[PDB]
Amino acid sequence: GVFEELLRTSGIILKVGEGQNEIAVDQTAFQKKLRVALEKHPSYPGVVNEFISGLESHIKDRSQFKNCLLIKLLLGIKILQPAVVTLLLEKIPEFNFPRLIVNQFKWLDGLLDSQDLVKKLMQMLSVSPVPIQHDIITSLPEILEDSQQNEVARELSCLLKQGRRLTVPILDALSRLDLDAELLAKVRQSAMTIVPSVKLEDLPVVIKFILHNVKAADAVEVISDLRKSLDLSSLFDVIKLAVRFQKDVSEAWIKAIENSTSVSDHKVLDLIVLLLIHSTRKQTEKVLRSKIRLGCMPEQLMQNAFQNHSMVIKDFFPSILSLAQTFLHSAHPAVVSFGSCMYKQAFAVFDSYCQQEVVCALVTHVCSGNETELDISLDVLTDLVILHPSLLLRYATFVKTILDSMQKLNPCQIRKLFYILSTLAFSQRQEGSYIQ
Amino acid sequence: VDLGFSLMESYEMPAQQACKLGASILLETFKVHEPIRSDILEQVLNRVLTKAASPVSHFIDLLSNIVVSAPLVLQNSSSRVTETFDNLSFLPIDTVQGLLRAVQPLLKVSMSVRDSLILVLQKAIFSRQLDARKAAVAGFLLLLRNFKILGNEAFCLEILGSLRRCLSQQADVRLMLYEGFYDVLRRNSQLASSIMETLLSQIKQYYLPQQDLLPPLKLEGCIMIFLQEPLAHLLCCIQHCLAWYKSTVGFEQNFEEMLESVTRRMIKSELEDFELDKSADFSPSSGVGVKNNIYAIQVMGICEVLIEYNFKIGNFSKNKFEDVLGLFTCYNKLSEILRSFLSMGFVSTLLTALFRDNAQSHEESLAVLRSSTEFMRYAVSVALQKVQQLEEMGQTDGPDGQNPEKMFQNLCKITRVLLWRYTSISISLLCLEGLLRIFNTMQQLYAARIPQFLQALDINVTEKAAFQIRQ
Repeated sequence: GVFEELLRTSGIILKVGEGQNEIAVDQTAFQKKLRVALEKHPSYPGVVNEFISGLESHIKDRSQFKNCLLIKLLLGIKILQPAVVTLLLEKIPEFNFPRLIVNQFKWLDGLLDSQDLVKKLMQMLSVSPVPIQHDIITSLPEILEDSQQNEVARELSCLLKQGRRLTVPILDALSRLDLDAELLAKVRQSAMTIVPSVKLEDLPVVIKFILHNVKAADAVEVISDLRKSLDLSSLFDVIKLAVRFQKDVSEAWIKAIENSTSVSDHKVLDLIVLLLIHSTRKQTEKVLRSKIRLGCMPEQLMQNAFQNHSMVIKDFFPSILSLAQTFLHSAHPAVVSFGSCMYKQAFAVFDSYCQQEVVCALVTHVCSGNETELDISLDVLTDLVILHPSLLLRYATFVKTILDSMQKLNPCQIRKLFYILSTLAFSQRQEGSYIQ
Repeated sequence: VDLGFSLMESYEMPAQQACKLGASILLETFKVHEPIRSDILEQVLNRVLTKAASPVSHFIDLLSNIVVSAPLVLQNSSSRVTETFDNLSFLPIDTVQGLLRAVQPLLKVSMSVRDSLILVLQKAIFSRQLDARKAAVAGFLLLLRNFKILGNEAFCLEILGSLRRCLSQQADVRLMLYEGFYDVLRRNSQLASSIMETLLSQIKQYYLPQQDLLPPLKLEGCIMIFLQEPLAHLLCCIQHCLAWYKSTVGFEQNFEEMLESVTRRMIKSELEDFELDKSADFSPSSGVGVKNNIYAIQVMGICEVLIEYNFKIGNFSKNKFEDVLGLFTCYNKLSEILRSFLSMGFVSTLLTALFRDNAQSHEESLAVLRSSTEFMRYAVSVALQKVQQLEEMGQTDGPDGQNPEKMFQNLCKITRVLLWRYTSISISLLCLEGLLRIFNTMQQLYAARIPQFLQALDINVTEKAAFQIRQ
C-alpha cells in the first residue's frame, strides 16, 4: 500500500501486530524524518488525498490502531490536520475507549479552528452519557486555548443550570480553569443556590469550590447565608484545608458569627468551627467565652453535640483540654458548669491515652489552686464514680498517688477524698487488694 | 530554642530588632549545638511551609543562612523538601526565588529532587492560570541558570524547547522572561546560538521586511484593548544580546541589517507616518485614545533603544550623532504631546562624554550633541530617575542592575561628573537635586561602604567630610 510503503520509507517503521515502531529514540526525530519524507513524497499533489485513503487503511485495521496506542506525530501534519479531527469525530460515537483519545487530544498541538472543536465537543456531550460527558468535561480545560474562555464559561453555566448529575465535574472544571470577573458573581450565586439541594457525595467538593474562589467582603453575607443553608444539611477535611489556607475566611466566619448568631440562637457546626478556629490570634476563643458569659451556647445542647459528633472529639485532642482549662477559671456559674460537663464528656472519649491525660489534668487541677476549683473537682470525681467506677479503676494509681500527698484541706474535702478511695477500693474488691 | 522561635511570631522599630535577635539566636544555637542540627532543620522547614498567610521572607533568609553553613545537613533531612515543593505555587510573593537559591545545593547533588522539581515545573507551565504561571517560569529561569551546560546537552536542548513553548503567554510573563534570557545567555554558550535563533524568529513576525514605506514597525498588530507585546523591552533585550555576542567573539547579519534599515527609515520619518500625527488625535478614557497611548509609550521606548544602539556603534562620527539628534527630536516632539530603558554604564559613559569631554581627537562630534540643551536636560533627568528608583526600591531595571558592586562603581562615577559640573559654573539645581539623592540613598543603603566612597572623590572619615562641607 501507499501508506505502508511511506511509513517504512523513512521516519518510523510500522511493525505489524505487536511490534513496536522502528524509529530513533527521540520525539522530534520522528517529526524530522517521517514528516520530511512525506513532504518529499508530496510532489504528486493529487495523491495526498489518496494517501488519506491509505491513512484510512491504518484506521481500518483494529490491530494497527491498537499498535498505534506515533499517533500524535502522524497527526501533527498541518496538511492532514482536519483528517485526524474527522477520524476522531467519526470514531467517537462508534466507541475507557474514548479516554485514550481524549488524553491524546488534551493538551495537544493547537489549531486555528478551536471554535469548531469546541462546538463539536458540545454537540457530542449533548448526546453523550454521564461518564463520557464527565471525561470530556475534564479534558475541556486542557483542550481550550483560554482565548474563548468566556463562551465556554457561559455554556458550562447553562449546562450546570440543567444537568443534575454533571454539576460536580462541571463545577470542578470551572474552579480549575480561569474565568472572567463578571461571571464570578453568577458562578458564586449558582453554587450557593444548589447548596441545600446538593447531593451528599459532591457536597465537600462544592463547598471547597464556593469557599476557594471568592475572597471579597460580600462573602461575609454569604457566610450568613451559609449560617442557614449549611445548617439544613445537618469528610470535613476540605473545610479545614480551606480555613488553613485562608485566614480571611477565618475573619469572615468570625464576623459572621459575631453579627448574625447573636440573635439567631446557634448550631452544633458553629461550635465545631469555633473549636477548629481556636485550634488553628486566638480571638475566637475570647469571643466564644464572652458569648458563653452572656448566656449563649447552653451546655445541654453541648452534651448532645459531643455525644453525636464522635469524629470531632476523635479528630484532635488538645482543643478539649484548652477549652476545659479556659472554662475552669470562669467567674460565672454557667462557665464553670460548662467546663465541668465538658470534662465529664471528655472522660467518655474512647482514646485510652487521651482518657488518662484528661484524668491527669483533672488531678492536676485538684492538686492546687482556689478551693472552689478543688470542690468542683471532687464533685466531678464523685459524679464519675457514680457513673462508672471500672473505667476510673484503670488509672487508679495516679489517684492513689495524689491522695497520698494530701497535705491539708478542709475536713469535708478529706471526707470526700477518703470516700472516693474507699468506694473505688471496695467496689473494685476483685482487683482492689493493692489499695486497701 | 523555644524562646527564639516564639520571638518570630511575636514580632509578626523594636519589632525588627526582636526579629533580628531571634535570627541571631537561631544561627548561634545551630552553630553551637552539634547534635541538635536535625531538630532545628525540621522545625524551621515545617514552619516555613506551614501557611502563606503573611510575608515570611525573613524565614527564607534564615533558611539560606542556616543551610549555607552546613552543606551536608540538608541531605540527611531530605524527602521533606518535596512535600514543600508540592504546593509552592500557592502564595508566591517572590519568596520562591529565595527558597530555590537556598536549596540549590540540595538540588545539584541529588537527582530525585531534580526529577520532582522538574515534575512540578511541568505541572506549572501547562497550568491555565497566570498567577501560578509567573512563579513557574520565574523558578524555571533559576533552574536553567543553576546548572552549567559546559562539557546533558540533549537535556538542555529539550528543557530550552520547553521554555520556548512558553512564548505564547500573557503580557507580564513575556515582559519578565527577557531578563532571565539575558542572564542564561551570559551563563552559557550553545544556548546563545539557539536562543538567538528563537529571538530572530520572534522579531521576524513584527519586522515587516521591505523598503520605501513609513512606520517599519507593525505596531497595530499588538493593539489588544490590553497590551500583550512589550516591543521596547524586546528590542532592548535583542540589543544587549547582540552586543554580548560581538563582545564574546548568518543571523547576526540579518539582525544588523534590520536594525540599520529601521533606524534609517526612522530618521526619514515623521508623525504623519504614524497613526498619531499631532494636535487632537487621542484623549484619555477613550477607546481609540487609550489605544494610541500604548503606541505612544511603546515608540518612545523604541526611540530610546535606538539612540542607545546608535551611540554604541557610532564610534565618534558626526553623521551618527546627527542621526541620534534626529531620533531625539522625534522623541521630544512626541513627548510634548503628553521610566526609561537605558543602562547604568551607558548613562555614565554619556554623562562623562558630554561634561569634561576634553579631547582634540573629537572632530566636534560632541559639539553637535552639546548644542541641544534638551538633550542635556534629558541626560541628567534619566540619571535622577534611576537614582530615585535605587532609593525607593532594592535595585533598578536594565542589565546588571542587581550586582551591588557595579551599582556602587556607577554611582561613584556619576557623582564626580555632577560635582564637577556644578563647581565649574536650569541645569545646576537639577545637579544639586541629584547630589542630594545620591547622598541620602548611599546613607540609607550602603552603610559599611561609606569610607571608600569618600576616598573616591579625592583614613579618617571626619577629615574628608569636613573637606566636602568646606566645599
